[PDB]
Amino acid sequence: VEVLLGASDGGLAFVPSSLEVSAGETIVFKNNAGFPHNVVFDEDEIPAGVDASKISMPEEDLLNAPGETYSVKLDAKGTYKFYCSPHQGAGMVGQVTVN
Amino acid sequence: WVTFYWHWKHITLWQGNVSQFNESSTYLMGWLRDYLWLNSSQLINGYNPFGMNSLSVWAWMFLFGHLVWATGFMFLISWRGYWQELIETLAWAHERTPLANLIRWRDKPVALSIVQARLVGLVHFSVGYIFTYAAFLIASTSGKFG
Amino acid sequence: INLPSLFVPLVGLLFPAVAMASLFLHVEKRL
Amino acid sequence: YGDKSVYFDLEDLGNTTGQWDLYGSDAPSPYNSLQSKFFETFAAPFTKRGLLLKFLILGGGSTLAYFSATASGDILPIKKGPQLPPQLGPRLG
Amino acid sequence: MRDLKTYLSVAPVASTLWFAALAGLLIEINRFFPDALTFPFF
Amino acid sequence: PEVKILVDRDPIKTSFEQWAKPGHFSRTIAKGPDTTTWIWNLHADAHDFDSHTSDLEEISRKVFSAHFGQLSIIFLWLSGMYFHGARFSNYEAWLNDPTHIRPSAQVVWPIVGQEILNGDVGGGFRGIQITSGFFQIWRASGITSELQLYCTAIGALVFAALMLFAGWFHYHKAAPKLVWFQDVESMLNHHLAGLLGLGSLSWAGHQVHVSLPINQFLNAGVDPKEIPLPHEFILNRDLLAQLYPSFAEGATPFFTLNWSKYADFLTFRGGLDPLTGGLWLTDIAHHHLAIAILFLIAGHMYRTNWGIGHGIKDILEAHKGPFTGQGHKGLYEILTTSWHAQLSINLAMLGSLTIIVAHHMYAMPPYPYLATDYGTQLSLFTHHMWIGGFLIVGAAAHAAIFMVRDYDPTTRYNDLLDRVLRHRDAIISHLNWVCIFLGFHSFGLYIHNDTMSALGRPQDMFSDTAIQLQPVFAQWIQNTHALAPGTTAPGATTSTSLTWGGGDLVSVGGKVALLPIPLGTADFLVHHIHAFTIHVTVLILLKGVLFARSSRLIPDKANLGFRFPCDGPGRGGTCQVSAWDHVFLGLFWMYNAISVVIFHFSWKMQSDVWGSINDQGVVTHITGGNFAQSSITINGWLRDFLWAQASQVIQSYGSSLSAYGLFFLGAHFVWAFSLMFLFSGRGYWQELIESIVWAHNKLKVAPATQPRALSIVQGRAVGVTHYLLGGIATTWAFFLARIIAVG
Amino acid sequence: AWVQDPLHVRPIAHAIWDPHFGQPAVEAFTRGGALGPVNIAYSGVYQWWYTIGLRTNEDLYTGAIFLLFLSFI
Amino acid sequence: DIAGLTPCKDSKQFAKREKQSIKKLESSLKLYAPDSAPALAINATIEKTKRRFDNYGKQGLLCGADGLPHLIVSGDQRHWGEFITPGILFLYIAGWIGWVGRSYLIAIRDDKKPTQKEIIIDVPLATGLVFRGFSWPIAAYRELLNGELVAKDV
Ligand code: CLA
Ligand code: CLA
Ligand code: CLA
Ligand code: CLA
Ligand code: CLA
Ligand SMILES: CC1=C(C/C=C(\C)CCC[C@H](C)CCC[C@H](C)CCCC(C)C)C(=O)c2ccccc2C1=O
Ligand code: SF4
Ligand SMILES: [Cu+2]
Repeated sequence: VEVLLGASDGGLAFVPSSLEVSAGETIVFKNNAGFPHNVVFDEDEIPAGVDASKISMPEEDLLNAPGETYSVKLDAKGTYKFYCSPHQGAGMVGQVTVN
Repeated sequence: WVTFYWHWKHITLWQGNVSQFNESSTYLMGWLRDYLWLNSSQLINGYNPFGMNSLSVWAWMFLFGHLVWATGFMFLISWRGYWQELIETLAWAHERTPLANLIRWRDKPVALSIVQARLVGLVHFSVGYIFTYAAFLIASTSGKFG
Repeated sequence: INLPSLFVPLVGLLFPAVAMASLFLHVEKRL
Repeated sequence: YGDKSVYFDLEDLGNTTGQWDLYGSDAPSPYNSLQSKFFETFAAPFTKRGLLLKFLILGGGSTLAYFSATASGDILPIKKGPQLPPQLGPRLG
Repeated sequence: MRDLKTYLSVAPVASTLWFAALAGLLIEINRFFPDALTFPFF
Repeated sequence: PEVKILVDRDPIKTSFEQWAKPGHFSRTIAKGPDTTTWIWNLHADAHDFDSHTSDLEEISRKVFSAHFGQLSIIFLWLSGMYFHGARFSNYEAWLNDPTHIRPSAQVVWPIVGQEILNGDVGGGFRGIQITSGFFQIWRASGITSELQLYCTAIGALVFAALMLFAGWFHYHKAAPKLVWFQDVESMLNHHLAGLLGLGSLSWAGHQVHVSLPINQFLNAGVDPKEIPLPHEFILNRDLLAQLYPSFAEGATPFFTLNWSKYADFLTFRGGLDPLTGGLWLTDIAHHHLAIAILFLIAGHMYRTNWGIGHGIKDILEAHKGPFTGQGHKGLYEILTTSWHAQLSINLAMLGSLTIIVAHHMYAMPPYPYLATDYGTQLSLFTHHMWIGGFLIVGAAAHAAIFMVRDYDPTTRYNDLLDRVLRHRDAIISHLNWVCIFLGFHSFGLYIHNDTMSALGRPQDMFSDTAIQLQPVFAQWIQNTHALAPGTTAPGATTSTSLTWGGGDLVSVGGKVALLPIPLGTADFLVHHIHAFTIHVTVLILLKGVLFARSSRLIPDKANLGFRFPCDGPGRGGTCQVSAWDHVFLGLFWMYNAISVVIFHFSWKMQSDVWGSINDQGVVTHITGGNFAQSSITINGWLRDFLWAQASQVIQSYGSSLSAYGLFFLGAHFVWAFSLMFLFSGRGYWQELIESIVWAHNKLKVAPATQPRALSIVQGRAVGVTHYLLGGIATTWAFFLARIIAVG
Repeated sequence: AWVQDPLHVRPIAHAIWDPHFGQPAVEAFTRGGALGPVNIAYSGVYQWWYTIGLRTNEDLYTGAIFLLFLSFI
Repeated sequence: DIAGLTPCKDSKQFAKREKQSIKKLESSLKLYAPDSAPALAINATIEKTKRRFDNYGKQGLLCGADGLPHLIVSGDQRHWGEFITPGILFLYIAGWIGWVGRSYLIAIRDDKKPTQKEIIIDVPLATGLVFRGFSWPIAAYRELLNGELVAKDV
């Protein structure tokens, strides 16, 4: 399921912020506007297992260029809350659930 | 400084995120990144190669205030003598050219006075200051409306 | 008939033109 | 002035101060009388300072007012008006 | 020797030696008691 | 008439008497300090030899000895480099896997938690990554172990000591006489042949024997420690014969003029090495051989002692035409009696040369694994650009100094200089017009694009998709360059550089080394901006030089000197009328121009050149080619360049790049601090210091040396120094953090 | 319109009539339920006038006329 | 506690920050060899961090909602170690410096050329003078009482 990092108006938000996806699918975080954008998975309030580095980006990496995607396969029952380390203070916090 | 403090505190309170200000206010990099750089995305995106929105007028003013202020640095750094000599050579050139020496100035051109130059530089500095900050504040608060 | 259409040029082009001409004449000549 | 190396004399101050015209023609009119007799007759009413100034100012003003108050839609998008529904603000609107 | 002493006490040289000594002293104090934010002895 | 060695014995006896007396050179300074201003003066005129005395011989001796001292300093700096590379570096680990390990040759002791700066650079090493590009130089030279680096460091230390001793000995024991310094024919002959030509021949000889066989072994995949030592390749010649068969005959092709047989290692290929991403070493060796021949020939031009040769006076005085009277007659006497004239000419030439060096060095990378080391490329380009700009501004400074001080038509009269001084008004007026015209059309187009974009009229913009301003001439020239090999230059296989065209992208280790650079409307606009800035700074400097002696405002400006605050508030105000103030303004404009140039280089490289190659050959550029469409407006430069790329530096806190963020903020601070000096005057500060001094007098703690406020000229100098430091340092931190995090 | 729902409508300062505007600019600047490009007031006059008692456009017109008379006086 | 803060020893965000810092430091350690110089340095840094956090908890600092220590300077006797006794120490040292410098200035003020002894420090005299700053608190007090600290006639 594709979600764009940052709004067209330069807003620092995900497009849609809340993703309700089915298992067997992988999210692609494509860059839109306001990049460099980073997607980091919480590590907390996260189901059972799932190690953080598997779905996180290094807390010191950033996607560049207008059209760059980050690929995460997920596939684990529960909900995952993700956020953007640089713009987490501007409300760039999202959430993906797999039911 | 007063208005930076007020605006950052209130923009973080209006988001229910007073913590963020509490963490990032203690050091100056927090002010530079979490306030100026962070709250300045929609404003600078007011218009871009993919179109414009209602904030473009501010994005333009934001740049306008940056220009005025910068040209203020001119009158504040460069002083009179250089400009006086430049104007002297300009007067020579105008008086020595065909078809335009038929037109004659009536008040002898001169460089701005020292006090006048200081005043003009200060006026540019202040106008640019005010315009750029007003653009930033209105665009960032109105961009989120919260 | 659109009142703004008549006035915006009137105050932005005609008025500054006439005012600048008149003030240049006043400031720039011996009395 | 100009006797040998002298470049100054009170008798002729104009020459001394270089008050010449580098390119003045001092030649008769290159136009034949007939053309001038037309131009000076049809362009006569525009050679008064106050009259020309007042006429130019008011005529240009009226021309601008007429051309701006009666502009067609393909001219100025400002007065053609919006053609799309309006969007809502983040919470206002 | 005497002139060497004289030049060795001139403002710049004396200041640099004094500040090098002060920097070394502070560096060693921090090394022995690093991360000190309060005075706990009394 | 003859060229010979002339010296004087024991002119100054080494001692410590003058060390104890601050400012022996100036009598009033020698007397002692009355006020704090004295102190500043003592430094402001430390190296102004021509003002402490008037004898040319003493000035020349001091200049020669100071040259020796500076050469010693440079040698010490190089020895430090080599030692740090030898001991505190991961050079061998990087040598084993270049693309894998990030070069580093500096570690920090763990004292106050600063050990965070010892980042993970790879190769089992923790340190500070270096962008000086020394590792590439050492690899290109054939250095494989740290023993060689240690030996080079020790040798450089010894040569620094030798330079220092030479300076002492030549100033205090054997000081050359004036006729020795004034012998320019032999000096030119030796420098052209003895220094440049012979040095290039020596370096070519090294490359043939050490660089070529060692780099061939390294590129063949042999582990660095298993390679034969560089000296073995000289003892046993079959070692070289294996790599290049033509070494078998040995020199006989060179003496029978069968030079074609040397085509094995002396080639004219061009382009880049697909394995290392640098120039073919067999091309560089041939380069240096040809350069050696050319310079050894050119250094045989001027007559010294055996009749054959050229008299520089004859060449100069033989040139003159109807438009310049007797031009070039008298210039020889001007250039052999004034040091400032020579200094200005040489400074201008060296600045231009450094700029050209930057351009050519990022055009075709000459060192292996340098093209894909993006941080090194960016840092080298920016560094050389700044050095060249500063040297060019110094050229104007010293031309004005000469004009004020050493220019004298009564004894040393020159015709061309007289004519220039006689139509300076026309020169400056036309230059002013050109500056205005360029400023309106270069920057005005940017403002037009910005306004159109803000008004929602992209069809009216000056862009590649609306109104195109295509640089047809540059496109044609680079197209002619692309077609050059095989057509107009048959002996070359690949074009001079891969920026010309022809496709043939070159990549190394999954990273793009180089590929054709396209020129469009944005390139046209930025190039015209460059022209505008260069012309304005030239206007400032040239106006400072030409009007240094007199003008229609102050007809006796020379009598005031090269450096002085003003001539009072008369005539409406005569602030900053001196030539020094013109240099002071030229510094600001040079900063502006160079900042724009480096910004253009960085953004263009990131957008259209640097990037990552993939399996299918799809190049993903660091910035996805947004320069062509975003650089045509000021808002794009503020958003897609500054805002977007500042994220790397501002986030650096908590990591090994935190020092870059600290320097970013500190440079901002120092720059803003400079405005304190640039905007105020010394009268207010003196009045405030009066109250401070009174407060001190109230407690019997007032200094005996009265504390005066800084002089006007010193205020200007401090302001410009702080401005330049802050701006250049913030750009330095920004570039380094951005390219190290993203590169 | 603002007095009907003060919290969910942006107050308008004055209309824009700029012949330099492009079509997308005209589209983007028409807000607040107006028929053309307008400016959203931030001086806070709407809230102030609402609190003191002004409700209709007639009251504003009367105030404007009274103040013109006052300036003339 | 004071100002709504809680002691760092029993605070939770303080412990969370401590754990996160150690986790970040350890993340780098696992990359290198177990007993190499970089590994030893990283281990030393981790031990230093643990000791620092334990000491901060030990001294009884106050931690806010951010989980960082906060300094109370109102004068509460439970926190004199945060600003008041360091403040007294600074005042002592700074008065030492100022008194020594003033003594030097007064001593050299009687020569025909006092400026000579100001750009070239007369170290012999300075070494004798520097030790007066041990007792400057008394010298300055009696200097004020005796009425010659402040230059009269001014
Ligand atoms: C100082 C108060 C003020 C201000 C800041 C403005 C500002 C504006 N008016 Mg406006 N106007 C005002 C008072 C004011 N008006 C008054 C009292 C009236 C009569 C009720 C009008 C009637 C009016 C009309 C009919 C129109 C505007 C329009 C406009 C806008 C476009 C420019 C223009 O047409 O010029 C102003 C045009 C006038 C006819 C103004 C004449 C009235 C006053 C008395 C003139 C003052 C001149 C005086 C010598 C200088 C005042 C002192 C100082 C401010 C210099 C602009 C934003 C146009 C618009 O709608 O924008 C799209 C438009 O068509 N105004
Ligand atoms: C090694 C012993 C020695 C001694 C005892 C002297 C003694 C003397 N020299 Mg001499 N000299 C020496 C070595 C020595 N020199 C060497 C090795 C050189 C070659 C560079 C020179 C070249 C030289 C010149 C050209 C001149 C003298 C002069 C003099 C006399 C004037 C005062 C003086 O020295 O300047 C002051 C003493 C200093 C220590 C000044 C500092 C200079 C060094 C090089 C600065 C180091 C640069 C540093 C790295 C910059 C970076 C800054 C950074 C650290 C922040 C004095 C009697 C002058 C003279 O005789 O006047 C007529 C004169 O013009 N010397
Ligand atoms: C083969 C002949 C030769 C060579 C190689 C040089 C080389 C050099 N000269 Mg020189 N010169 C020469 C002949 C030569 N000169 C003659 C014949 C004259 C008289 C007309 C001069 C007069 C002269 C002056 C006035 C000056 C120089 C300077 C310089 C240096 C310029 C800066 C530089 O590029 O550093 C390059 C650095 C290196 C190449 C490192 C190695 C340096 C080696 C050891 C130099 C040894 C060459 C020397 C001539 C040997 C003779 C001395 C012998 C008794 C031991 C450079 C090292 C300038 C200077 O002082 O230097 C700062 C300078 O001011 N020269
Ligand atoms: C080989 C190059 C070269 C040489 C040999 C000279 C030589 C000379 N210059 Mg010159 N100059 C040069 C290049 C050169 N210049 C360049 C490139 C510029 C453009 C910037 C200038 C601009 C210039 C001016 C405007 C003037 C001179 C002057 C002079 C003369 C006296 C300089 C002096 O001692 O004052 C004292 C020197 C100092 C006080 C040192 C300044 C220290 C700098 C500002 C600090 C650098 C900061 C550092 C890089 C980074 C921060 C470190 C810090 C934080 C620790 C002297 C003969 C002066 C003169 O009167 O000519 C006769 C003078 O007015 N020069
Ligand atoms: C943003 C700051 C700023 C700006 C805009 C300028 C602009 C300019 N400087 Mg400058 N300068 C500055 C900062 C600035 N400076 C500072 C801080 C210093 C201190 C070191 C200097 C020191 C300095 C010196 C020493 C000199 C200049 C010179 C110049 C002029 C060069 C001529 C030119 O470019 O032609 C055209 C002008 C421009 C491109 C500027 C923008 C013009 C816009 C695009 C046109 C808009 C027109 C618009 C339709 C107007 C309608 C509005 C209406 C309501 C009136 C130019 C006007 C040189 C000069 O005077 O030339 C001979 C000169 O010698 N400057
Ligand atoms: C540029 C400059 C000049 C030269 C400035 C000149 C010659 C002014 C030329 C400006 C022309 C007249 C156009 C300006 C356009 C203005 C926007 C018009 C304002 C007029 C009224 C609306 C007030 C100085 O004389 C000077 C003197 C002392 C210190 C610094 C400086 C200085 O920086
Ligand atoms: S302000 Fe300063 S520089 Fe200008 S005339 Fe007065 S004293 Fe001279
Ligand atoms: Cu983001």
